[PDB]
Amino acid sequence: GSVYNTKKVGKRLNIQLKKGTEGLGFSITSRDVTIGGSAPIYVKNILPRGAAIQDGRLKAGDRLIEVNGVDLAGKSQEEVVSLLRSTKMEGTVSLLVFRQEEAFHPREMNA
Repeated sequence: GSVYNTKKVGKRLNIQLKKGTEGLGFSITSRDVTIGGSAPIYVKNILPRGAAIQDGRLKAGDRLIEVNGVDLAGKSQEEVVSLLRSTKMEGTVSLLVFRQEEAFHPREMNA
């Protein structure tokens, strides 16, 4: 048998993080967000200490899609920022992110 994990294309990863001293240890950013929907949330920063960085699968620039199975990628940026800031306290937080390798490149010049 053989296994080939696709190191290319966008896939979703679910990372479970337990709150420690830094809590989660990450922050979220939003880009091009007028309201939300087509413009989502990406991880803004992975702090040197914290659950997020210890796991390593969650990195800065990965797109936050859902949490615990609850779809929120169609929610406004304000809603999702509130979700993360609210910070649930069960123990582990399972967040599902979208990791994507963009096969497009910036243009040399635009006339």
